[PDB]
Amino acid sequence: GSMEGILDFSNDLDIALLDQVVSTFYQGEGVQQKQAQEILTKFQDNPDAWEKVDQILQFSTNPQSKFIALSILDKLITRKWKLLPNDHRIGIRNFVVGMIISMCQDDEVFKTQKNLINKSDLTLVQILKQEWPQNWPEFIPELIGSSSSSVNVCENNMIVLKLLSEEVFDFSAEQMTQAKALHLKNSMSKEFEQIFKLCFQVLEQGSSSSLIVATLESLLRYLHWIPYRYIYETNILELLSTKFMTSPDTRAITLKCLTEVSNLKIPQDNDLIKRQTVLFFQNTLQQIATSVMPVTADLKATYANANGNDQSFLQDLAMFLTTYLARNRALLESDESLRELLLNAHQYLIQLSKIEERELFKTTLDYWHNLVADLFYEPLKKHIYEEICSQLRLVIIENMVRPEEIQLYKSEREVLVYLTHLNVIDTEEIMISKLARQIDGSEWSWHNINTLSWAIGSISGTMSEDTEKRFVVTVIKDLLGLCEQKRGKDNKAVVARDIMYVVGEYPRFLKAHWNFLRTVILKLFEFMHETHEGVQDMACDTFIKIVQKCKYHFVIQQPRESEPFIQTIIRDIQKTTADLQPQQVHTFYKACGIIISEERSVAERNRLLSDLMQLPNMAWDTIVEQSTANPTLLLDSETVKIIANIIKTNVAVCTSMGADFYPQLGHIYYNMLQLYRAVSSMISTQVAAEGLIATKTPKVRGLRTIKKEILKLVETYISKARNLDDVVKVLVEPLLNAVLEDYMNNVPDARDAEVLNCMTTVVEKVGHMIPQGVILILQSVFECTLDMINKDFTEYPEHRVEFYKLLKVINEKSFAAFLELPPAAFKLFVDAICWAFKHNNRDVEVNGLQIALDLVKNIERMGNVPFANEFHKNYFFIFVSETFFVLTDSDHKSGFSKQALLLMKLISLVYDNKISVPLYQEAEVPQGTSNQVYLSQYLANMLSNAFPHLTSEQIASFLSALTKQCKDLVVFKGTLRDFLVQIKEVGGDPTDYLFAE
Amino acid sequence: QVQFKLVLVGDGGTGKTTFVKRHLTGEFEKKYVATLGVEVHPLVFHTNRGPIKFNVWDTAGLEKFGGLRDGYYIQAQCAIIMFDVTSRVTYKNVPNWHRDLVRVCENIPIVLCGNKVDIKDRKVKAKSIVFHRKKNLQYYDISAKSNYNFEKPFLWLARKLIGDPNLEFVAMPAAAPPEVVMDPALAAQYEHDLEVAQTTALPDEDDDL
Amino acid sequence: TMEEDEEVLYKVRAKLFRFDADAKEWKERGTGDCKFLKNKKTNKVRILMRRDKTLKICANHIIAPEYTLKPNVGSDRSWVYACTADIAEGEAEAFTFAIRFGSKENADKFKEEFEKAQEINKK
Ligand SMILES: Cc1ccc(C)c(N2CCN(c3ccc(C(=O)O)cc3NC(=O)c3ccc(Cl)cc3)CC2)c1
Ligand SMILES: Nc1nc2c(ncn2[C@@H]2O[C@H](COP(=O)(O)OP(=O)(O)OP(=O)(O)O)[C@@H](O)[C@H]2O)c(=O)[nH]1
Ligand SMILES: [Br-]
Ligand SMILES: [Cl-]
Ligand SMILES: [Mg+2]
Ligand code: NA
Repeated sequence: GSMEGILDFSNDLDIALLDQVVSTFYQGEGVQQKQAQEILTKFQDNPDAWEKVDQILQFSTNPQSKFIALSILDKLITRKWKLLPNDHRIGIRNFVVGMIISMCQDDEVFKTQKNLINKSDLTLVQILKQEWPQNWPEFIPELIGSSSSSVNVCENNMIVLKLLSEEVFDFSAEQMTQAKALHLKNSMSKEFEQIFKLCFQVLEQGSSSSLIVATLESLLRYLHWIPYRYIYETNILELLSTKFMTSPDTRAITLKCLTEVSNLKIPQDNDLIKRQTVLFFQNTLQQIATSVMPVTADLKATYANANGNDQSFLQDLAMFLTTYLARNRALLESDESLRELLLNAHQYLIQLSKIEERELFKTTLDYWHNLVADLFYEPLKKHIYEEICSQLRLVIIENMVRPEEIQLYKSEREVLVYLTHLNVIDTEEIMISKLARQIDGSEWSWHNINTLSWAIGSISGTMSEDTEKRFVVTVIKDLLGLCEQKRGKDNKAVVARDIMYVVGEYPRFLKAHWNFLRTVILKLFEFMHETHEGVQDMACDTFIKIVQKCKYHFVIQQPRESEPFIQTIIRDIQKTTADLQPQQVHTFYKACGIIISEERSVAERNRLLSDLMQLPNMAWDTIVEQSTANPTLLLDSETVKIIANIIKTNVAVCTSMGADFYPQLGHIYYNMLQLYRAVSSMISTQVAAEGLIATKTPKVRGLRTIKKEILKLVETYISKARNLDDVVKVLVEPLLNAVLEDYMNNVPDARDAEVLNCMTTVVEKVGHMIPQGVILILQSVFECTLDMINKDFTEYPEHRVEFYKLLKVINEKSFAAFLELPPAAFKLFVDAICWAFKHNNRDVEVNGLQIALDLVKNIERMGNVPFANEFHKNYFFIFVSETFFVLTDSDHKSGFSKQALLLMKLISLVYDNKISVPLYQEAEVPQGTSNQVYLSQYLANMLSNAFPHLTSEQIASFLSALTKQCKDLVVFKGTLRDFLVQIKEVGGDPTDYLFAE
Repeated sequence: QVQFKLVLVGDGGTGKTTFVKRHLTGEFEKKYVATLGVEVHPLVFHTNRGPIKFNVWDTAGLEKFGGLRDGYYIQAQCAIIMFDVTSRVTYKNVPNWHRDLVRVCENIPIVLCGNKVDIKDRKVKAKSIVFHRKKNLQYYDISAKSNYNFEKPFLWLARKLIGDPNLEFVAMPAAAPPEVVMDPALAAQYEHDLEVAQTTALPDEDDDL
Repeated sequence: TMEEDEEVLYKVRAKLFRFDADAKEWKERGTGDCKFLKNKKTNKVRILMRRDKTLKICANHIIAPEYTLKPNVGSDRSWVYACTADIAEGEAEAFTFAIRFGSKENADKFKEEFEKAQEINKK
């Protein structure tokens, strides 16, 4: 098309053509917009495009064109600036300053082209970062001088100073060397006295609200770093807290300023400063009460109505009050004349806490947590806040969330527990009266009865046992009445759920009162027959939650009972669980396993485990008979579901019983590993007949589920096993025989990554006791898994993760298995580690770097022997260059800390002389030469080729600092980050690598 | 029509394109194809106050595919900043994206979105996410994959841009669909395309739906 | 909404996919309430499916007598069928659809109701 003409640089630039392309991009649609976009991208990315910038700024009438031109300039200033001759740098500086002053002097352009002026200012600030103050000592005096000549220039100068302060103090850590950041911070600090005088004058002299707002915007940035005396020893505190709070144009920015004032570093022992800290708060809240809204205002309604900037203002007020009071409320607590101020400030927070806005509620909730924790421990404070705490109890109860929202529920519970300790009678009265409002129907709703139930549950354990007993009885009585009142099982189920919820949160009551606990369990068994949605789920969740807390009461013979209640539960288990879904039956069996683990007499525990497992074991025995008689019976989808649900029931009981589960695992183990083999045959058979698509069929996913649940059962047992001698003598050999060859001899798409996970647990727990087993695991899984995952970063994501977890534990527990690899296979191990480094999947990358670290430590342990010397000769420079690759390429930032640690370990090995042989091959360097001198040479050469725009001086200074700092990780990391800044630009100062705090 | 420019910014691989695509077509793209510069797509919601259209500028998060960078933000009326709750670095870069965005767009509604909350191993914990507070950003936990809160960013922005706190998404009108006809000429053609579709497996066969 | 003139014969939660030729892959179109709507003027039964939360239309077509619910190789709880005229995205298009349900029972109930709706549409 015609637009592509701007990309042809052999011709002079048609500005009118550029303006059309830019208009087509910003204002056009679909196909035309997409083409302009690609064209503008290639124009901008042309390394000579910056030469056209002066032409475009002078002769373009499209503000978007000039904006894109300034981006092209910014790319030059931040990256290649130091290549330019000094005369051209002053040229560019002068045309940018000229365009800014020119746009500020024209009222129409100043008003309507704010985008281009702010971009121009940011462009100037990039020049200041390069040139100032060493090649521009008069910048700040001239800016101040130029400020008295015009309101527009003064306002725009406040934008430049704000952006300069952001670039030097807020955003420098990342983007500059430590030495350059220190230089610019000291430079701004040295000239600040002048900057502040101008800012203070504008604030006193007033008039233009747009100038005043921009000055306060720059002040907000200054408050991140300036010393307290500029705030406390001038009239500025009075101005911010009186004049600038009254007008609404300045109020938003002023409140943010006063929040940062509240965070200044300040002397602790000075009564005048204390009075000044009190006074500005007093002034601010007075201006709020008289100019914005009284303490009584309904901020919930105001925020919901969302007129103008009210939402931002109420957020900022919450931020100001919480920040100030968290630091300073003790200044208001002793003086009786400051009591009204302290409670007004808290009453505003109470009103802000009623606003329906999650994130605002969280901000206020963090303050209430701070306050009520202080009232719990600090003497003579609770009585000050009695009426604040009473209102807060209602606010927290009315806002309680389900325990599923873990962080928010945790915070709410903690505040409500502290408040209950401070006044238990007030907490009880509010909860009982909110319950009365559910019963009379005035506040009745599913959300309201759920919220109240969550609140009543959250405070379990805070009352004395007696108070708790009377309260819990009153609440259950009231909810029972409420349940009976209501019509339709929708409503009855909601109240039944909440009864179940509350009872499950009060275990101390249940443990003291056996008859009640028995009735509750029997009632949960009744509800396991209710198909109304949510009820069976809740009956099962409540059963296991009560068992976790009260299990001892199920395992003893309670007086006036024939037997321990666990025997009663087991006897009736067929009848109890008949209407439950499989996953609910598994929770039920898990819960029984928790009870049975309480029985420490071996014979009685084994008998209970036997009785519990009767129904699955009889289903299992009947299936093994048929299945062994005829392998065809297993093809039936119904038989496959029964088998999976037996294995899953075993997994569920083994989860809760761990080491105690062994006799049950013993009953099924050998037939279970024969079933694993038979199922493997059927999957192989089906993929042969149907192709890879077979792996997606319900039949094959059903068979694979049996394999995965078997590996899960064995992994679950071995992870918790106590008798490791039986694991090695009875479990491991048959397990390896059933799973390893089947994994190796399946096509990639039929291999189960769960095999790798199971083997990881085996090596973790008993790796030291099965050295020949670890060798066999590696021979089976290593090359075939590596070939699945070494073509791209995406295929076989589960195999990828479990593979590097398995190499990690083998490298920790049975490093000898890697010594028994032939050299070619040990080379694939090094390749695999380096492959992990290059991953963006953070699980893989992190394991990759840890294996590399542990591998070096394993080699160091061997001391001075052939294998260790051959490791260094063959692989030292591979690890050094691979670690440098991922440090420097900008695509692996998440692993920075472990890349640094690995690189430090490698540099430290040579700097200490802990490597015994020359790292260089014969006749490549004088034969006497130390590894330290060759490492210097190899790295300088490698960095020079990879970063040819760096000087020899930059590279040699970097390597000098790096090797000196290779026992000091935090300083070494700083040197690495300094290097990552300098590779992004030309002409980085080599003295930066000498940086010392 | 009533239209608003929305810029979507954040680190590479956080879910910007996946989130937008889910809203445009309903699909979940599992593959990561890095955006080159910007992808522009119109997106219409039906509200109780009539249709609202977002001109969605879905920008590149990778520095090497950044294209015009802050040139994409010019005349944006609203924005989403996206990070990945499974990747700490992506939350660390939120202040960098916010900085570049507000220098161009000084007074606009902005949603901060922590994507991928469907993933079991969350690395950016609730307690750490406070950047939005002092910057007056709305914050949502989302998942483009589970659809957790996936309407919330656009519902919030629409309430801010229309200036109606009670604005709701409503059911778009559903016309009576036409009659079947069917062509003997395309009969054999239909069998072919149905054969391939029946023998390609539906994705995510372990999901609740 | 344009649903006031219709009775609901069947409602079930489902996920809907469309086959793309270009990429040999299924693409989700929506998840939500799938409804069989009988027009009280014509006695014509359509499928109407809306997305959760946005309530945008992901399926809008007559349950044609000539359509056949086929198994998908990967699922015991899905149907695939060619649709000649779906108006969800606006202009009548042919699609190969797959619809998946929570359970085998919901899939089998869906098929029973879909054949019942085919018989109503034949009259
Ligand atoms: C409808 C329904 C739903 C769920 C449950 C657990 C129940 N329950 C029915 C059995 N329950 C009681 C029935 C009668 C009576 C009585 O005062 O005579 C008492 C209870 N239970 C209690 O008072 C009680 C109180 C507190 C606790 Cl933690 C456990 C039990 C309370 C538990 C009822
Ligand atoms: N688990 C999970 N993965 C997600 C989710 N959203 C997106 N992804 C995946 O994240 C990857 C990257 O998604 P993209 O949308 O391409 O990321 P992006 O932010 O647009 O990337 P750039 O264009 O490079 O900035 C893809 O593999 C998505 O499938 C989510 O909610 N959950
Ligand atoms: Br904060
Ligand atoms: Cl006890
Ligand atoms: Mg993208
Ligand atoms: Na209700």
